[PDB]
Amino acid sequence: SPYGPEARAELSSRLTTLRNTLAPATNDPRYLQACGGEKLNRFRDIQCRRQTAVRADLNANYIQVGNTRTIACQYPLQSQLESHFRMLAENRTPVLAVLASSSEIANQRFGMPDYFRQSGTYGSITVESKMTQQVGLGDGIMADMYTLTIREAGQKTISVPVVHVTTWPDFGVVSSEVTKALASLVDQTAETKRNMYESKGSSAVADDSKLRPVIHCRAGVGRTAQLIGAMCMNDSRNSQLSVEDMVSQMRVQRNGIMVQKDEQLDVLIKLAEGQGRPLLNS
Ligand code: VO4
Repeated sequence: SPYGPEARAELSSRLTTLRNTLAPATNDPRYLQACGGEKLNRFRDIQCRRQTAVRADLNANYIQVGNTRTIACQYPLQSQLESHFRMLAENRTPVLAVLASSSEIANQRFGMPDYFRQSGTYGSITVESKMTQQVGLGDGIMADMYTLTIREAGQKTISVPVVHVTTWPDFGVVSSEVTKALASLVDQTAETKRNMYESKGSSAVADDSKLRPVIHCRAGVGRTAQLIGAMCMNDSRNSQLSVEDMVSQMRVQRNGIMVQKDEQLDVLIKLAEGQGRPLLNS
């Protein structure tokens, strides 16, 4: 009954009202507007909350779910790549989790540039990519890891760990087990990198807008939100945070579409159930 169909129908009812409420109007002041006609959002109706936006020219948002601080974004457009790399380096990114699949990146129709697996130059920024480990996550899903080295004349050179999930388990107990394994890997990768910065006395440790994990799929609202939900449930600081609370917080801080599909919410419900974590606010 706490996790039964009645409770799930009530949770879905609240979250649907919230999505409808957050739907962008034309020139909505809640949302980042493109200036001059340059494409900002990769999808028209998947917009970027202005007050938590990381950069004026990116579809990317600071997200805090309970105590867990991240950045969720869309897969950068080709025109956004230099700005994207500057965000990653400025943030001192302890891990970048890419949940777009290999076959989606390869599909040129999608306009997803292969920016973390290839070396190249983007304006004055130079990027080197070195593949490191590969970690199985269950049911044949694989994470490819990379060290992404970002160089720019007169800027501190920054190296970003990358966790690339090459295919995705859309639904089921499989998705739930794999998500939990991915959350642990991403959080472990970030802790190792953050520890390095702390051991070198980096001032970035002081700034809570910095050292955040950066997560994106294609739109940054589906697979991305399912991962962020799992990571927040892995944080020992977030006891008694409800699934309602955590999805509502994601939606107010990025857009109403966070947790896009019923199958993604149901993974989050199952993880909460395994923890005895409440679904609803009382
Ligand atoms: O690349 V996602 O369509 O599951 O926001």
